[PDB]
Amino acid sequence: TSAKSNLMLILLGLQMKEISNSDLYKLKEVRSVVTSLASFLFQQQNVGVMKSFDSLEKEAFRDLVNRLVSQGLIGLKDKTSETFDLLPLKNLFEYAEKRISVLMKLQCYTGTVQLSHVQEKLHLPYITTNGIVDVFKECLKRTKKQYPEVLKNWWIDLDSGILLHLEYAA
Repeated sequence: TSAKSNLMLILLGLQMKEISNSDLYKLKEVRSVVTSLASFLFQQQNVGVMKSFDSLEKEAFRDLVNRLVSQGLIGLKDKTSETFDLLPLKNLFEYAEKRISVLMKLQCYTGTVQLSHVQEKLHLPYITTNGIVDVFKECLKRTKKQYPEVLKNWWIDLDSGILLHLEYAA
C-alpha cells in the first residue's frame, strides 16, 4: 500500500463517474499521499535546486496522477478542465473481479488474460500490461480476504498478457 496504488484505490472508491484535477487535490486522503511523495521529491532535488514544498506537493500530485493516466487506469476526459474519467478504472476492476470469481468456480490454478482482449471487452485501447496487473493484484488481494476458505495463494506472471496463478485451500 503505497504511492499511486493508494491513489488508485482512493479513486476506485469514489462513486463519481469523473472528477476534476482541481477537486481531487482538495481531498484529505489524497493530500496524505502527495505529502508523502512530496518528502521524496525534496530529498531528490539536485544540489543548488530549491523549490518550495508546495511546489513539490503539486509536482508529486501531477506525477501521481500521470502514473495512472499513462497505464490507462484513468482517462483524461477533458484536457481543458483537467477532468478525469474514473470509469475505465471501475470497469477494469469489475472485469478483474468477474474473471477471478469464474476461474475460482472452475478451480483453474493457472490461466491467461490477454491485454488485447481486455481492451476489446471494455473499450479502452490505452490500458497497459502494468495497468492490468495492478488491478488484478488488488483484486486477488481482496479475494483472499473475503474467501480464505477458497483461495490459499496467488501469483501473476507476464506473457502482452498476464498469467494468473491460483492455488486453493478446500
